[PDB]
Amino acid sequence: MELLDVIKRPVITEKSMLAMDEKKYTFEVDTRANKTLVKQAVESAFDVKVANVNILNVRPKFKRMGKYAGYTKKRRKAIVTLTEDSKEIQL
Amino acid sequence: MKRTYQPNKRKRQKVHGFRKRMSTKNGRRVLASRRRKGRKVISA
Amino acid sequence: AIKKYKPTTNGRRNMTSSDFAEITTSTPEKSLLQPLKNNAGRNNNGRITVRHQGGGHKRQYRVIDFKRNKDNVAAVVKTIEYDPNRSANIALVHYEDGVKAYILAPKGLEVGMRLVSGPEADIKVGNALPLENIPVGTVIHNIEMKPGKGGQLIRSAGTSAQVLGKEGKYVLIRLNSGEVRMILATCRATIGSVGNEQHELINIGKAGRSRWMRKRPTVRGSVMNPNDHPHGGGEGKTPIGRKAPVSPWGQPAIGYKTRNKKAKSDKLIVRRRT
RNA sequence: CCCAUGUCCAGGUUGAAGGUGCGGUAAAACGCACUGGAGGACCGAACCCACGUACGUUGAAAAGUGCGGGGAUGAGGUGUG
RNA sequence: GGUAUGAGUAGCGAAAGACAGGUGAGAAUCCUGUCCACCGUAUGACUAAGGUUUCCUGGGGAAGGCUCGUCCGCCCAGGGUUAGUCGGGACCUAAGCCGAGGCCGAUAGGCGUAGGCGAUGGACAACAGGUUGAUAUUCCUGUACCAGUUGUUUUUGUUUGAGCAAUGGAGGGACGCAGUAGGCUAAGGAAUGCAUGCGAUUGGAAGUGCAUGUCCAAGCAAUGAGUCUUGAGUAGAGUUAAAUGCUUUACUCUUUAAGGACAAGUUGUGACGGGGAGCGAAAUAGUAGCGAAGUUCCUGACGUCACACUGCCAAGAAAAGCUUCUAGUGAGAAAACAACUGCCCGUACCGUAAACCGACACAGGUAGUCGAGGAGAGUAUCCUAAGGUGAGCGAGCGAACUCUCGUUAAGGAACUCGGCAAAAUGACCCCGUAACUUCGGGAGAAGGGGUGCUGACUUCGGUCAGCCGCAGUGAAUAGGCCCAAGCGACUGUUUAUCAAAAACACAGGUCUCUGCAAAAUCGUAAGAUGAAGUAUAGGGGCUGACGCCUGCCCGGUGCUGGA
RNA sequence: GGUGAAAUUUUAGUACCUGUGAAGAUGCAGGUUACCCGCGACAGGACGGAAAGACCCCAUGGAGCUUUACUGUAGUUUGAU
Ligand SMILES: [K+]
Ligand SMILES: [K+]
Ligand SMILES: [K+]
Ligand SMILES: [K+]
Ligand SMILES: [K+]
Ligand SMILES: [K+]
Ligand SMILES: [K+]
Ligand SMILES: [K+]
Ligand SMILES: [K+]
Ligand SMILES: [K+]
Ligand SMILES: [K+]
Ligand SMILES: [K+]
Ligand SMILES: [K+]
Ligand SMILES: [K+]
Ligand SMILES: [K+]
Ligand SMILES: [K+]
Ligand SMILES: [K+]
Ligand SMILES: [K+]
Ligand SMILES: [K+]
Ligand SMILES: [K+]
Ligand SMILES: [K+]
Ligand SMILES: [K+]
Ligand SMILES: [K+]
Ligand SMILES: [K+]
Ligand SMILES: [K+]
Ligand SMILES: [K+]
Ligand SMILES: [K+]
Ligand SMILES: [K+]
Ligand SMILES: [K+]
Ligand SMILES: [K+]
Ligand SMILES: [K+]
Ligand SMILES: [K+]
Ligand SMILES: [K+]
Ligand SMILES: [K+]
Ligand SMILES: [K+]
Ligand SMILES: [K+]
Ligand SMILES: [K+]
Ligand SMILES: [K+]
Ligand SMILES: [Mg+2]
Ligand SMILES: [Mg+2]
Ligand SMILES: [Mg+2]
Ligand SMILES: [Mg+2]
Ligand SMILES: [Mg+2]
Ligand SMILES: [Mg+2]
Ligand SMILES: [Mg+2]
Ligand SMILES: [Mg+2]
Ligand SMILES: [Mg+2]
Ligand SMILES: [Mg+2]
Ligand SMILES: [Mg+2]
Ligand SMILES: [Mg+2]
Ligand SMILES: [Mg+2]
Ligand SMILES: [Mg+2]
Ligand SMILES: [Mg+2]
Ligand SMILES: [Mg+2]
Ligand SMILES: [Mg+2]
Ligand SMILES: [Mg+2]
Ligand SMILES: [Mg+2]
Ligand SMILES: [Mg+2]
Ligand SMILES: [Mg+2]
Ligand SMILES: [Mg+2]
Ligand SMILES: [Mg+2]
Ligand SMILES: [Mg+2]
Ligand SMILES: [Mg+2]
Ligand SMILES: [Mg+2]
Ligand SMILES: [Mg+2]
Ligand SMILES: [Mg+2]
Ligand SMILES: [Mg+2]
Ligand SMILES: [Mg+2]
Ligand SMILES: [Mg+2]
Ligand SMILES: [Mg+2]
Ligand SMILES: [Mg+2]
Ligand SMILES: [Mg+2]
Ligand SMILES: [Mg+2]
Ligand SMILES: [Mg+2]
Ligand SMILES: [Mg+2]
Ligand SMILES: [Mg+2]
Ligand SMILES: [Mg+2]
Ligand SMILES: [Mg+2]
Ligand SMILES: [Mg+2]
Ligand SMILES: [Mg+2]
Ligand SMILES: [Mg+2]
Ligand SMILES: [Mg+2]
Ligand SMILES: [Mg+2]
Ligand SMILES: [Mg+2]
Repeated sequence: MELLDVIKRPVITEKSMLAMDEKKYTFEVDTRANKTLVKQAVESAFDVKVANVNILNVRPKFKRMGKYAGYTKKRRKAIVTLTEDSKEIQL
Repeated sequence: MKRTYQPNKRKRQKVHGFRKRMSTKNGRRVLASRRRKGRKVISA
Repeated sequence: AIKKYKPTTNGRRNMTSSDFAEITTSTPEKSLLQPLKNNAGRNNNGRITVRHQGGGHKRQYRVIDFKRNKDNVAAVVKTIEYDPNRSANIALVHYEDGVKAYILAPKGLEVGMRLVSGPEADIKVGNALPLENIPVGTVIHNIEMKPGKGGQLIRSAGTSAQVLGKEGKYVLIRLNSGEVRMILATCRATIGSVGNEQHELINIGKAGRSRWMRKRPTVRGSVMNPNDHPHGGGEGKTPIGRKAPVSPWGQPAIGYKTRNKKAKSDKLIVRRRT
């Protein structure tokens, strides 16, 4: 897959916003991307230097509307920690 | 009082899973029957 | 020797066991050990084919040199060892060239004896020779039925056989059962009788000990139901109530011979017994 | 029922064989102490079982609970595959 | 399918709550507080499975909740699971499974070799604290370790070649049960050891008073209770080819040692750090923040050294990792330091359960770990600690009857099919203990005595003396006994869910088959079990410990032999 | 006060005695007794509820079992080829 397709979007939440204060950035990533790919994708997309990437899988969540019930899509969340002496991401 | 169903993820797949069904000719007959009937879930 | 346990318990009452005096070590030769799983009488279909087998203690197989075809060098007896897989004891022998083997321990074998095999070996206990080289009247064991195949007959504790004569390419042998037959003269045998003669005198003593030795209980046919056994059914205790007692599969159990009536070996069996 | 591989059995009790010493003897058998720690051994929780009885009997439960009961290092219990 | 009747009846599922204040349209039922009560070898703390969002936060009160509801494991809306080191994969094999060719077979297929798959086992590198509403050995802080990469410096090797190194030779990994000694350390207890805070009105106490707390990794360095082990050399044979490795045969010397291999733990450093009784802020909580002491003595682990030792018979995985050896491969290697690289999956939450299996927020069932104190042998028992809980209908009344429980005059089995049920016995110490016996037993037979408190005195178990009560294992929890007969020797096993027995099994006995491609059994067969066993073995029938015994009949029927 | 089933049920304004009757009637006959509606209790009756009697017999029903029932047959064995 292309590097520009690995990173889907940022994650903006109370937890991710807090983590930005520590210079780590949460993204939704392609479910098939390993944390090394994410590191490479982040660096090429933002010119930053990445110190560490932590990565989790998010299970699909049960939801219902009216008479219909199903599941939200599975997601893959990558927390990218930038090095010191490095540019930050500005989303 | 121990009841008959003692759930076990692995044993469910090993006994009833898709690959167990596919590995025998009569297992494939089951999958053919489930598909013919139109079951949303053909294997366990 | 056989030691008799005092009746400290009803289970211990009347029980006896060997004192294992002849056993010189309990450290088996690692190189010669192989794994055996307990089949518990079940075959490759997973069915019980032989009843009353299963459970009991775990065992490691000791590879026994039944062929005794290493003739170049002599082997010095190092130990007499317990073997869970057979009624006889086994002897660890070191060949002068460093090859290690187990043999069945003959009666009178002693640590330090130097054993030889081959046509020119002396007629001494523990030596293995082709039957053609063994004088008539000699007590032998571990008789191979086919040249190079390895000893098959006369291997259990205390057993022995005797050379009776030579006719043609065959040696006349009296087996332990009393049968007299011809064995191909190129077949080898070991001189002596098998040791641990006292094995037969052991009073097992309690049901649990038989379970240790991998024997599951026998149920008599008479106390089964008719769909389980020809002896099953009837009200109260019953007699056999048939022409003759039979096995679970209807085969007569008293006196009926089961040897194939067209056996090839019949030509080689001179006088039967058992 | 079996196979492979794990695992569990609070705490007490009794004191088999063997060994040692001193007696005994030609040597012994053998006697007495001590030591030794055997057992489908003993008492008893967990654990397993299910003997009596009451109760329950549109139940708390499609077989249980209460009070007692048996086994509890074994032919033992039990997990995983 | 709808709706009646029974009925406004049965039931509302094993238990403690009370009141104040609050919230709100509304509260026995939600929140807060206080006291009270319940579990505590647990009703606590973990974790595997299983579940699969039930976790957190903010709202909600239709339905679900056996009542209620402002509340909820429910509904709505948002959010939450972070690892080179944990568990799994990129490592290993067991049972078993699959199975190239192959063997077998109306078809279908069955079996099976090489080769694999497959843990419940083997192997394998980090820890303590902090942090969030919800994750943390995963984030952060500190300090590590394992594999590898690039570069710098330092040494030494360039084919009389260091080094690397087999899929090959080896070694190793590597294993049972029981029994106690011993060492260490959790842990526990005590103290007029230390630290901090207090002097308490209900009569008394400023001291021998009260309450509380009383120490910390991995790594690294050094040591270490101890544990196991003889160590050489000469000459030979071997190790499909080689070897300096390894196996081994002889022979010399050694062996209370020697050398070697292991080792719980300890001390120091990690740590000027972190925790820590308690004190305790603002701009509105007990939260920032700050922060004392860390001693002695007693007990002391089947937790660990360690299956180390001893004994036993029933005799107790494999493979890889690993370590060696050459064969081969080699031009470069290694050390130090610096910088840097390290993937996938799981990681929320419940988990003796209202979130698992039981149709239920069901008195059942659910592997493993930790599981404190007093008295105690104890994880029993009673009450408690840390911690958790008051259990999803209530308020009255205090009838019959039913259930569960307590006490009963005199009698004491008269009850009844039957002492069913209940009562009584019950712990520890001491005295004592029959027939019979297979000499072990029977026995805890039986039958008796003692048990509290306070001084004196002790050979440390008592003794003497005194004292109080109806009663001293003052509560709780720990045999009723004896005589005799039948049956079964015994411990065991069985009709899950009306039978636990005299039934089955059993050790022992006997008969018989079976000479090994054994008999026997599964299978059309191949292929298996029997057995990697071999007549002291294996199959089958019957009997059923042990003791004494087991008589007569072979005409019949079977079997065996004859022919 | 709250919540709220069930088995059963042809419609029921559903007494007693003696009698009658498919021979044991709340319901028929004759006589006797009895104001209307409940509540707490007890079980004699409603041949009470539950289960299309299991005993018994029957059906040219079924199934399991036995054998010197009949007819076959796997297996075993003997001969020919
Ligand atoms: K479906
Ligand atoms: K016995
Ligand atoms: K043996
Ligand atoms: K039997
Ligand atoms: K019978
Ligand atoms: K009961
Ligand atoms: K109804
Ligand atoms: K009604
Ligand atoms: K709410
Ligand atoms: K991992
Ligand atoms: K494992
Ligand atoms: K090397
Ligand atoms: K470590
Ligand atoms: K340290
Ligand atoms: K987690
Ligand atoms: K104590
Ligand atoms: K306790
Ligand atoms: K409530
Ligand atoms: K009342
Ligand atoms: K009553
Ligand atoms: K009476
Ligand atoms: K007695
Ligand atoms: K007294
Ligand atoms: K007792
Ligand atoms: K019996
Ligand atoms: K018996
Ligand atoms: K008898
Ligand atoms: K019983
Ligand atoms: K039985
Ligand atoms: K007998
Ligand atoms: K027999
Ligand atoms: K018989
Ligand atoms: K027998
Ligand atoms: K006869
Ligand atoms: K006859
Ligand atoms: K009628
Ligand atoms: K009635
Ligand atoms: K039937
Ligand atoms: Mg992860
Ligand atoms: Mg048998
Ligand atoms: Mg029977
Ligand atoms: Mg039959
Ligand atoms: Mg019969
Ligand atoms: Mg009879
Ligand atoms: Mg016992
Ligand atoms: Mg007991
Ligand atoms: Mg259990
Ligand atoms: Mg049972
Ligand atoms: Mg008993
Ligand atoms: Mg009523
Ligand atoms: Mg309740
Ligand atoms: Mg309590
Ligand atoms: Mg308890
Ligand atoms: Mg919640
Ligand atoms: Mg909420
Ligand atoms: Mg409600
Ligand atoms: Mg692992
Ligand atoms: Mg196969
Ligand atoms: Mg093929
Ligand atoms: Mg293989
Ligand atoms: Mg590890
Ligand atoms: Mg949490
Ligand atoms: Mg005062
Ligand atoms: Mg060679
Ligand atoms: Mg210890
Ligand atoms: Mg968690
Ligand atoms: Mg429950
Ligand atoms: Mg009385
Ligand atoms: Mg009285
Ligand atoms: Mg009477
Ligand atoms: Mg009477
Ligand atoms: Mg009674
Ligand atoms: Mg008491
Ligand atoms: Mg019995
Ligand atoms: Mg019993
Ligand atoms: Mg039953
Ligand atoms: Mg019963
Ligand atoms: Mg019998
Ligand atoms: Mg009439
Ligand atoms: Mg009438
Ligand atoms: Mg009328
Ligand atoms: Mg009329
Ligand atoms: Mg009726
Ligand atoms: Mg009928």
